[PDB]
Amino acid sequence: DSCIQFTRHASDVLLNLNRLRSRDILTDVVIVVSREQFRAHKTVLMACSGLFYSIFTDQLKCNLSVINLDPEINPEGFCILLDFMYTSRLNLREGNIMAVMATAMYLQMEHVVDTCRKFIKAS
Amino acid sequence: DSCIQFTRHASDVLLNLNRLRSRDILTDVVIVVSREQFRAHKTVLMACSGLFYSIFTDQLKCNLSVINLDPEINPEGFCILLDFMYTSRLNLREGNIMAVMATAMYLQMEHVVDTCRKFIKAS
Amino acid sequence: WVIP
Amino acid sequence: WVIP
Ligand SMILES: CN(C)c1ncc(Cl)c(Nc2ccc3c(c2)CC(=O)N3)n1
Ligand SMILES: CN(C)c1ncc(Cl)c(Nc2ccc3c(c2)CC(=O)N3)n1
Ligand SMILES: [Cl-]
Ligand SMILES: [Cl-]
Repeated sequence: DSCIQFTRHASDVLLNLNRLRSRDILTDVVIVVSREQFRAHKTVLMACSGLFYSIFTDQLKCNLSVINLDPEINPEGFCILLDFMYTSRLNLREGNIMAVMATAMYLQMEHVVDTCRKFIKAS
Repeated sequence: DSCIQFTRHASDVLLNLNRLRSRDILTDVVIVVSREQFRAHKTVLMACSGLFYSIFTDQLKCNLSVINLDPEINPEGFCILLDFMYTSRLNLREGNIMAVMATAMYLQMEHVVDTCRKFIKAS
Repeated sequence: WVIP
Repeated sequence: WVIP
């Protein structure tokens, strides 16, 4: 086409979606990870994760307001990944990299799994 | 912080949100523009437009499944702007620039208004 | 704005 | 991935 493009548009959209999350505006699901609860937007979860994409395209699960993750999933690893979904920023540290990689493999977040594998290979 | 960043994350999120829109997945509102109807995600509309941000943060309007725009709003101008919201791409042409600028001013999409003003000033 |  |  003959379209023009605004370079910062996608980043600005994601920044506003994170502002909505932080104020708990139009969040439509709570993700339960052991004792911890995380409010989010189903569409953002689907856009970032192969697992949530499969869950919320399912004709029955699409209507659930509560999703319980596998008890092996670490709440901190999930929190770091949820922050990444809404910001593009990953808080990857020596003390959390194993939990982050395991959570990203379960959530099917291919690019996060790839950087975790590379950072582990380096050490 | 000590975060790493995935450059393409925001663009990939927006691309997936547009894929959900195209398949009518988890759309939660219909925007009525004269006779024309447009399905969308309230969160994406809010993230892109000062007008939708004001509408869906209102305690009563946040629950509406149908929003009717002012009858002066042109459906084609709206369609071009809705496509921009989900892609960062603006189909700006000599034949639509006046309708696009008027719709962007009404929707409070400051960056679109700015490029329309510049393209009009050039001609 | 750019030419994509 | 980059250092932001
Ligand atoms: C694959 N597809 C057509 C599609 N459409 C819409 C959405 Cl929201 C979506 N999201 C999704 C699916 C798989 C994966 C991801 C997002 C991230 C990932 O690593 N794998 N995937
Ligand atoms: C201003 N603010 C705190 C905020 N938080 C969340 C959202 Cl979704 C939001 N969106 C919004 C508001 C005003 C404008 C836009 C989006 C685009 C614009 O030109 N003006 N604005
Ligand atoms: Cl990823
Ligand atoms: Cl804009």
